[PDB]
Amino acid sequence: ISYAAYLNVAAQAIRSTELQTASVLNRSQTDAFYTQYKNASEPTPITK
Amino acid sequence: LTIAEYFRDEEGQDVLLFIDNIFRFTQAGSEVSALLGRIPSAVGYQPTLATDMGLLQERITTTKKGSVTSVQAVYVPADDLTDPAPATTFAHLDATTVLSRGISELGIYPAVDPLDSKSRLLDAAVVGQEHYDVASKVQETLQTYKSLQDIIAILGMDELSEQDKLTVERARKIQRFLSQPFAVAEVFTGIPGKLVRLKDTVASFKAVLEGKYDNIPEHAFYMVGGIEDVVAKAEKLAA
Amino acid sequence: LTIAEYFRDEEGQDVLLFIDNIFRFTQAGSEVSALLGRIPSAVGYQPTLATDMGLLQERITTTKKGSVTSVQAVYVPADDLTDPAPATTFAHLDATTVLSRGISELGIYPAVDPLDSKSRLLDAAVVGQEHYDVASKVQETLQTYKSLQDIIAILGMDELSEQDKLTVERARKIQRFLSQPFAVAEVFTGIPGKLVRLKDTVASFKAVLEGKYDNIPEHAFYMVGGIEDVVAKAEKLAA
Amino acid sequence: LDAAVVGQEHYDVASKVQETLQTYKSLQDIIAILGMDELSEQDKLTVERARKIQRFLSQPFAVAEVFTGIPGKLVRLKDTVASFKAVLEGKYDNIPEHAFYMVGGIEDVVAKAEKLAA
Amino acid sequence: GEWFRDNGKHALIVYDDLSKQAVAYRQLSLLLRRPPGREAYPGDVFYLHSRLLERAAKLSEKEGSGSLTALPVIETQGGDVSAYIPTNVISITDGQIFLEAELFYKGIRPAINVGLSVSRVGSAAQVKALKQVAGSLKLFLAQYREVAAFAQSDLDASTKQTLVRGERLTQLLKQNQYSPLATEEQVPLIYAGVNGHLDGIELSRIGEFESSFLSYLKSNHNELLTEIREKGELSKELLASLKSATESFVAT
Amino acid sequence: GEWFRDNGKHALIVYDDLSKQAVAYRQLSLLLRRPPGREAYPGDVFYLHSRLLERAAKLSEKEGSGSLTALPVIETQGGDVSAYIPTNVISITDGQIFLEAELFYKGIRPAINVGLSVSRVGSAAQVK
Amino acid sequence: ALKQVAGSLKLFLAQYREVAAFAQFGSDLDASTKQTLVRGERLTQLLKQNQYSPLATEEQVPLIYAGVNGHLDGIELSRIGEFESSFLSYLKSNHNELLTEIREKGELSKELLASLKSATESFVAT
Amino acid sequence: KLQFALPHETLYSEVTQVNLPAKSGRIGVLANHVPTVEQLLPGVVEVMEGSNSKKFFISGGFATVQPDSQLCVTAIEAPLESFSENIKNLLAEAKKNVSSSREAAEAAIQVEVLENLQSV
Amino acid sequence: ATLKEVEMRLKSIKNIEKITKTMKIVASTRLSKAEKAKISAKKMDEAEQLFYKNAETKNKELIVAITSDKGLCGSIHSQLAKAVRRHLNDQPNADIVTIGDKIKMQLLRTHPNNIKLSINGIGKDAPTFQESALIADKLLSVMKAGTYPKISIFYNDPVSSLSFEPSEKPIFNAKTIEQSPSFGKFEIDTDANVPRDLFEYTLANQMLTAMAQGYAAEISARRNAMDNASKNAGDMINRYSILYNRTRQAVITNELVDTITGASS
Repeated sequence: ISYAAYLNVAAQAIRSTELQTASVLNRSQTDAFYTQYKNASEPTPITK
Repeated sequence: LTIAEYFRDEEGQDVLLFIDNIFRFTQAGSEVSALLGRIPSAVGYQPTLATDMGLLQERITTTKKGSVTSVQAVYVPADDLTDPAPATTFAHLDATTVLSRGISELGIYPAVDPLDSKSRLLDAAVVGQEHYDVASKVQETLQTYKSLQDIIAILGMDELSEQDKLTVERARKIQRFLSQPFAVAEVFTGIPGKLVRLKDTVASFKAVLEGKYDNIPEHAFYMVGGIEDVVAKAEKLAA
Repeated sequence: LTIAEYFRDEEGQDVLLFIDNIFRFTQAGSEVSALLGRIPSAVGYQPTLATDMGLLQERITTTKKGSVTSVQAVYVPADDLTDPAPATTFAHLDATTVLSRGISELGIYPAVDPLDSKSRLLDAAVVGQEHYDVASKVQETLQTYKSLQDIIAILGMDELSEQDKLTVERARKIQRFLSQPFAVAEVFTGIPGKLVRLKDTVASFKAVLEGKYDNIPEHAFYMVGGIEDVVAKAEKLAA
Repeated sequence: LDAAVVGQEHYDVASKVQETLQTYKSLQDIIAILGMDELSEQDKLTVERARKIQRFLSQPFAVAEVFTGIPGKLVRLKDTVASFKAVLEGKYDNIPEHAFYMVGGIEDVVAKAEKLAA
Repeated sequence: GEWFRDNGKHALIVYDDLSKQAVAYRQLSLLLRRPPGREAYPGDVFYLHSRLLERAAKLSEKEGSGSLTALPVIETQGGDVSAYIPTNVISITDGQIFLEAELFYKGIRPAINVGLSVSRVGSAAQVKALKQVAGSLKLFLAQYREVAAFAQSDLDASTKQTLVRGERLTQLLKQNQYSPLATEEQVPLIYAGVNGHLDGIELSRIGEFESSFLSYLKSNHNELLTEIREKGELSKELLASLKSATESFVAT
Repeated sequence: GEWFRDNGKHALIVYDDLSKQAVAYRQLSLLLRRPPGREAYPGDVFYLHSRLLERAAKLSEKEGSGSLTALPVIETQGGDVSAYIPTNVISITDGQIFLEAELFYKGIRPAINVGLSVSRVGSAAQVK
Repeated sequence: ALKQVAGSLKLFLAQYREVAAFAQFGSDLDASTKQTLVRGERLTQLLKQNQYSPLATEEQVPLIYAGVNGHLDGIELSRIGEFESSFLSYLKSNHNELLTEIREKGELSKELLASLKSATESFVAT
Repeated sequence: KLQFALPHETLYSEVTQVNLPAKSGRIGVLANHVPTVEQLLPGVVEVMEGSNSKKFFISGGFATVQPDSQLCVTAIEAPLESFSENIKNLLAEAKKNVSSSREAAEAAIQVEVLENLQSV
Repeated sequence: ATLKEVEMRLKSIKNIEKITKTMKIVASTRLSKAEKAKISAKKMDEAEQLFYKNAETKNKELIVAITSDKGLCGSIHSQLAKAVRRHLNDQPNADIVTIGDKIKMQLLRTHPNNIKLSINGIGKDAPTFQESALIADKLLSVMKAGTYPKISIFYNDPVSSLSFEPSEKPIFNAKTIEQSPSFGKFEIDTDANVPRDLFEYTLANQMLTAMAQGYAAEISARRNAMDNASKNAGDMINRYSILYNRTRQAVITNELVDTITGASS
């Protein structure tokens, strides 16, 4: 776990019923996916 | 017709009448009309289109003597459903299966346009409230999808909202679940004909609408019978 | 028309003639021609469409005795401005008055569209150089206001240049100043009616355009006659 | 326009030219509404080339001198065929469109291009 | 129908439908070899329908105050109101109730297109009680249509509110066939919708809402319904009684 | 106009406008029962105009050198220059000055559309 | 024989033009949508044909088999014309028993299919 | 002069004192502070304008006192009890039982943040 | 040509036009959200970045390209990819990580071997620290980011709402932070690796700063894009409606001629 990640956990525990607005929830949710690339083809897609 | 009328009245019993294609009746009427000294009416048809049709169709009826179940094939010129022939034909029917080209070019057979096909008997008082409701939501799901087909084009599938995406996803399945291998169509498919019972048809679609089959890929609904045939084709594809 | 004609021919009056609706005049001719066996012209109209229109319109005019001035309600088929019926009629119209739900919803009476209504006579050689110049900038101001409505709805009132934040404040006033209480509508309104002389109207607007009345609040422009009524009403809404 | 009558090379150039002109036409509407930026870099290239070919198809006529202001050009078939073949082979893409407009064969394009530099 | 109007009674006449009549009239004309025009219709086909439709009227006091009301039907082809006969009747009558296949399959039944419908008579024809609640409804839907396009994530407070009402008010106007409501049944429902008492209730339940709300009103508030039915107006007192009755029921 | 051409002087003729003339012409043709064609104009509506504008000419040395110049006016509908009558008269005249409604409303008057306007013979007659 | 090799080919091409409709959206695709887009584009090219040059069924059957069964999917599109007359030339010499079997039996036994499967794969690497 | 900033909202960007949960322990950065860089643990931050002070709870981040006496506090999340007991408890028991269920790395770090916030 | 044809083409555009304009107001709305993300990240950009100026920090290379997954936004992805390409000559042996598919597509057409990781499904909501930090966590792990002597972030810089500016900025590793000229201007506790933390925090942060500006730049481009789309879409509608009316009128005349010809005999 990287220092940024470490800080996310703390930051998103500082989140995880009101004061918990829309953009607050939607900072605790990421739609992102990573896909590794080589030679290009890939190493099959996975959630972040 | 005169033959089938005798069976209706003098054998006093159920007769089926199959007519392919009733359009040719009106068209043939057209072909002589100009020579019979008639000023042609709109789109070049005879001035007597509708009343000619009346005198014909009104004879093809069930009466207090006996029963006629007629099935008529109706050609629709240039695909235009407002051409006065199919246009005037509609009001004469109790149930109307409208086959569409759009549908057939997606490889859905039979190409029945699910929104435009109508029946006097789709009524809670006839099919029961459940049968009715399933049909209704089915129609709504598909129409929602139809409306949303232009946002699909410009802004991609991704730009849809929460419940809409799911509905659109449920539509695509339902759309394919309405396709069916006909026995007479076997040389066009290679697939054996399937005949589905009405109570299953309701049961199946009701279930799909409740999302009990959303983890099943699209190709499993296409050209199959009841619900069990989907479950079974989804394991043949998983294999 | 003939009734109006005699007031010009025998009393030498400036008569008004109202035709509601001129389109029904054209369709009626269309119908009669058809009935008389004449081969219909383009888009089904009579072949005599233009001379028929002439034979009416050319009788409406200034002579040396007086004038018949006709206000004719115009309906546009299919909203196709180029349909023979309007196309022919528009060849005789000296001007337009457009009453628009888009104006009456903002509470402006009469509901004239200040930009859609146009005149052939709005020209220096007909109205004088002054009259034209007031009207012109009155028209140019309301346009700049119209194209600034969209940024006011999303950004904010403060996102404008020195001269443009003044001219929206100016138009907003001009706009309310174009409304007028009518004399005949008093039975329904209770507000006594103003008949505003032309010289008044030119001078009244000329004075605002130079910016003599930016100190005046907006409500002093609503339902008033001359500029002397703006001076008067503003003092009531204070003291 | 048959590979036997005009020879395979002439035919092939003519076909590839028409293809390119057709792609652009197939896109006129997307280009018109959404503009060049919405196209795949493949199409972006085929369009940009089509736009050159189109201009290159123009020609100052001797009889039309009073309207072009430029003296007429007559271009020879073999010189025409070799010129377009070369534009297809992406050897002139780094050149401005206007250079292709209202000239003769390829040698005038380079000429107009070098002149319009200054 | 004119027998009634002429003897101080009131008739309603439904011509189902004048498309098919026009077609018949055309048949005779073409066969009698009368000059044909647009779509082969005779030059007097407008006069066929105006002659007819002008016979609906409300008579004066002197004349017994009788009345005939006409609901002609016209069948259009793929929505084309510019077709010859649709144009004739549309310009002859006092307004259109305009129906659509789209709205139909969407679920909106009756499939009335509010945008393209009107009564030119308007309010003078409407029970005051309804007019009072329906004044706004005309709007809350008009703006809903101008903004309906936005129902596809980043929507500010003002524009989302209008989306909530519109949805609900549209659902309120959904109606089962052969099930007309009484005016005193109608205004409560529209009162609830219009003023925002439905905004809370989730969309799939506005059906059962209308259903129970009326039966709860009959059980416990029969008096207000009766006052609406009999006096047709809403007094300031009634609005308050209605405001209370509604919030009361909404809470459960 | 021709008297001046025929006698050695120069006359200018303005037809305001031919559109309305062709409309007047179709009326007679229809009332005469001549088959309607495109836009219900008779087959010879082109001939109507062509025989007219052909009379605008510049005469040789041997004929006094008289000139008739024609400026026909045509009215388009919604700027459509593709209509039957417009293209007919375009195909008879030696060019056209096209006036764009878009420029005219903007204030640009004369509202000449440059691309769409051409004189076909003028250059060789325009003052050097 | 031709019916066999053209299994779902007409519908397959419909799936292709449905797929290539979604490509215009400037969209990147997955394993299912790129794989089919690629093959259809090659099948299209395979159906291009010069005038006055009709083919024999024994010549047609192989090419379609080579198209529908994946054997063209990794060949440059400008080279599909040259693949034709080269694959034909190759079968005429080396596998002339294969063609005679098709021109005379008009069908494909499991043995012919396996014999063809191998004969194609062989030619892919020249 | 103070520059306090979150990524979503920037709070300060003229102050007499600030108190930070730095590297090891709480600090108080006065008007003239020796330039320093310290990680901020997830804790409570206080800003002074005389004796005027608004506390903030913080995700953690970095503080730097500059050569020109400027402070730069940067964290992800920042009011205290007016913003963020049972709300935190239904997440704190979910962590102790998540250590025995790798995934156990992040779930165990959540507990050191919980019982720290619980002391406020 | 035929009324039925012209009816559908006119009605098709009538939708595209209402579409693009709905997406032009959806953009304008999302722009208030945009400056609350730009400004709030440009201020965290003065403060975070200032340490490095004073400490005077300077420096196989790792390129991180940032745009999005969504088109219809002018030349956002086109010219950013052009800035990366221009830079890529001066060192073709770079390793590329792509944030956004549209930019991945661009660089995959030109430098496919250089791309080693692609971050997906981005353009939707505004960029958050979680995405920022979890991408960072992937770079450190899968790309082994900490070992490159050079790391670069390419992103679009919104100068205004009318045009943008393809930009670049460096991310310094632990080694480089430590060894900087004025690193000993600060009383840094020499103990538990602060340069390590300061690097891995700045790796997430300056990515977010970049995304947050690129976002803003895109929304303001998409708006201007839709604005002209709607302008052209609407201008086409006028020309087609005009064509419609001609073709409508022509259909009435021609049917009327057939009927008149038929009665003539």
